[PDB]
Amino acid sequence: MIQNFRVYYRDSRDPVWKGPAKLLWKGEGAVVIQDNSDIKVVPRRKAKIIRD
Amino acid sequence: MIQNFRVYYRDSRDPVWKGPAKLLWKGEGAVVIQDNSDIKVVPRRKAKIIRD
Repeated sequence: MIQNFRVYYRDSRDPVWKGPAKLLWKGEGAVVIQDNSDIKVVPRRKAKIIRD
Repeated sequence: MIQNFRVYYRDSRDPVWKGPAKLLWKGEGAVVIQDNSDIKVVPRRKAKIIRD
């Protein structure tokens, strides 16, 4: 049950972090999120779980 | 709460279906699954929800 949680992540075109995203799937060292209208997979090592 | 469900999917190298997979995320016309030890996203139009 994920309440209001946000996630930041780095892109492959730039080691800088990217805007916040929505946390959907959560299990091993991987987290599925959604920034625009497209869901993608991001290694947990390149994502950070922030609270809202 | 996904009980025991399997999913088949076509690869981009061949329009033929691929072995069964595990159903994890389920929402819009997209379904996250896991065949080997790697989770990926597959359009619902290229996946089929089978029961186990």
